[PDB]
Amino acid sequence: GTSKLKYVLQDARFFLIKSNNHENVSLAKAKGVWSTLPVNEKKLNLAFRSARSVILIFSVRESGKFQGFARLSSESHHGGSPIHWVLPAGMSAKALGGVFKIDWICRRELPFTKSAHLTNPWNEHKPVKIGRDGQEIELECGTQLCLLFPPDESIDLYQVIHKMR
Ligand SMILES: CNc1ncnc2c1ncn2[C@@H]1O[C@H](CO)[C@@H](O)[C@H]1O
Repeated sequence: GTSKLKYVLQDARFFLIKSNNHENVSLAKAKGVWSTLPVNEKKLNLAFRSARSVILIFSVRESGKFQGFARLSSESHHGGSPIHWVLPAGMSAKALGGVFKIDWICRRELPFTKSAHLTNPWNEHKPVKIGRDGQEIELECGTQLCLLFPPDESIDLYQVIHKMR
């Protein structure tokens, strides 16, 4: 069903993540971690303290799809297992040095063709697929986008809920 999912998303904040490659999203799905550039890292840390849930919605560039969504379980932390990210041209490992822990809510894909009716007020009412890495998605648009994803029957939101309050 969708009731625990709606509960997790209630009063959540949503951010679009644009990965330049599939490799890093696969790593994030396997290891439960994400890193972003310093400008976005600061925004996510602020959001983590402000809301009951912060949701990252992932899209690999040129894939025409979202690859899933996850909830931040921590602020960014440096000084751990150095993650073997595939680095785009012009990006350091120190730039991706902040590592957020994430709990996946849905690891299934959603094609952009299925979200064409959703626009994001925080990005000039452009279709929600459009946005730079880190673009915040307004609550109602983000909730509806997350609810469009196919259910992921492999995930039990019980332990995710157990970390909220
Ligand atoms: C692990 N983290 C990441 N992996 C791959 N691409 C990323 C990324 N974080 C940001 N990017 C993208 O890299 C671009 C800059 O080269 C940004 O505009 C994002 O779209």
